[PDB]
Amino acid sequence: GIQGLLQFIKEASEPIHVRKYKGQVVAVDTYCWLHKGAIACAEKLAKGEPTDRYVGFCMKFVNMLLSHGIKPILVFDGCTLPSKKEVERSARERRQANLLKGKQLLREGKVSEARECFTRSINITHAMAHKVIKAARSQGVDCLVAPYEADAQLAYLNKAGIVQAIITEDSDLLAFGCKKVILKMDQFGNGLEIDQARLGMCRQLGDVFTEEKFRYMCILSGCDYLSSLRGIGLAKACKVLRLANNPDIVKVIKKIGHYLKMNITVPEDYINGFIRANNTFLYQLVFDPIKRKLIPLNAYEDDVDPETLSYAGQYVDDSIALQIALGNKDINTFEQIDDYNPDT
DNA sequence: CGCTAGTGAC
DNA sequence: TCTCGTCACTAGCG
Ligand SMILES: [Ca+2]
Ligand SMILES: [Mn+2]
Ligand SMILES: [Mn+2]
Ligand SMILES: [Mn+2]
Ligand SMILES: [Mn+2]
Repeated sequence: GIQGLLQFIKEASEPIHVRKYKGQVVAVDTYCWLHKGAIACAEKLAKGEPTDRYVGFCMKFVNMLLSHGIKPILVFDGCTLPSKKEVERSARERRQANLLKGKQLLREGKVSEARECFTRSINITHAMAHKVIKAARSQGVDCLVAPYEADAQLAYLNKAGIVQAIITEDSDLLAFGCKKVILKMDQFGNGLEIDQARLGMCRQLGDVFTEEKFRYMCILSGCDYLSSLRGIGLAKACKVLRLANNPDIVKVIKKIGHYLKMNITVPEDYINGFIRANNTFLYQLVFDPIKRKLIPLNAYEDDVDPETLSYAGQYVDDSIALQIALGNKDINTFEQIDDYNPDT
């Protein structure tokens, strides 16, 4: 998520209701509803007890969307990006640490305070996601597991004209160049739509309303793919790009301290990190549901060597990616767990 | 004065 | 998804 991007571009925000997209197709970032659902039953989950509160929690929103004549497409995360591997394992070890410190020191030492480190160690496994997938398919709702980060898949679905809007709580979707994003949506169906075309309504934004410059801004302000520089946020980065006239972004990144009148020394690794972050936002591997193949988010431009974009995802055979997308193949063990076929 | 980053609570 | 988010504070930079 981008730090307070929603508040920054408020002028481009529009309070709507889901009824706006009646008789239309909308993709859904199911991970948000999954995470929000894994709270009211977090205890029973971490104890090792079969609970399905999060399932009904997601199906609440699903049936809510169905009640307004909308066709939802639930999208899930798949293989972890090669760049976010170490972060994943780190957060994993942190959750293991909380789980370890919340089993003996809080169950015998401070019994009255056990659900402290017992609720801060939650992980959305593929098993839970699949448990949601079954219940969703049982209602005739289409499901699609992304080959990697669901963000890029949703972005594709929106940019390909397959879906009209993207329902999420993650601010990263805006940086991917989505045309329609519905945030902060409650159980009743009231959310905030951000149309890309209306990005020009933001006076504070300046001439940073183009997809490329907006992307550069989101990356420079800090994101999952790259951490922000010290004393750098949305305003200062936006100012950097707004006061920039150079076609080449690299030189601007080098002169960032010169544009902001700040004593900032640019790290050599930060440049490459920026290049990789941008190439990840641009050419992250997604799954085409129509042509049934594994393609990047956008078409490769002239200034990019596709054989160097390993961090943005690695290619697999179309049949394998097809079995991943359907949810039939386990992400970890790479074996078939289901025999679901969309043509039968 | 504004921005950034870090703290405190639901 | 660096509580998950929200906002007031606020310290501290420039
Ligand atoms: Ca300019
Ligand atoms: Mn993120
Ligand atoms: Mn894979
Ligand atoms: Mn995501
Ligand atoms: Mn994201």
